[PDB]
Amino acid sequence: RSYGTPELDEDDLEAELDALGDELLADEDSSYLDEAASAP
Amino acid sequence: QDELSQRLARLRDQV
Amino acid sequence: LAPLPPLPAQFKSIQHHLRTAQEHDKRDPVVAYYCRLYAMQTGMKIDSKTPECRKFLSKLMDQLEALKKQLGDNEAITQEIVGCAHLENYALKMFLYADNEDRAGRFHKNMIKSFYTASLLIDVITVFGELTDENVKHRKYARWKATYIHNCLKNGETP
Repeated sequence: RSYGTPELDEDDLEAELDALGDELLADEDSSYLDEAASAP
Repeated sequence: QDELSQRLARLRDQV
Repeated sequence: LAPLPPLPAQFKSIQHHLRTAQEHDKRDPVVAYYCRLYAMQTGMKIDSKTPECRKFLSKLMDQLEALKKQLGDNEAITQEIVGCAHLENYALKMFLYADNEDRAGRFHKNMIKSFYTASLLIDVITVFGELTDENVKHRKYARWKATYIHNCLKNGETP
């Protein structure tokens, strides 16, 4: 598998990542962690 | 030295 | 663990890694410890002098010491080389879960969060030293996919 990433606006990416972290902070549901660990 | 820097250094000291 | 003071504005860049620590306080205390260690080391480099910042770091240090005491007989805590290995395998597992969902065309919050948190865990791994080649690539890719897929969903685009 290859994981090339296109050119991205790096400052905007940082802002969008933080906003996504904020959606995570405001979400009590952490079950994705357990789903990821149990995946085949 | 700084107690915080020292505590962190001591915390990470590999023994 | 004694709660931390309000996060100083200076430390915005460790906010999310501290949430990853809390997410793991029961699930994986080794991960929780190292997320806090990354946050502490990073914060000390940012600002260890402004009173609000120093207060915050002092309390984070208290949490680290309490955790290290609680988990003292754990090889992943007494040897950072072993802790790094634990974080590496754990983060990879999470990354590959998200990757596999993406490549199956299954787009949802759980896989977005998995890409996002995998990237945060790779940030945390920098506390141990230079990232591996795969870590550099996977982190770049996870940051891209977390945001790209989130954006596609909210705006009706097909990834």
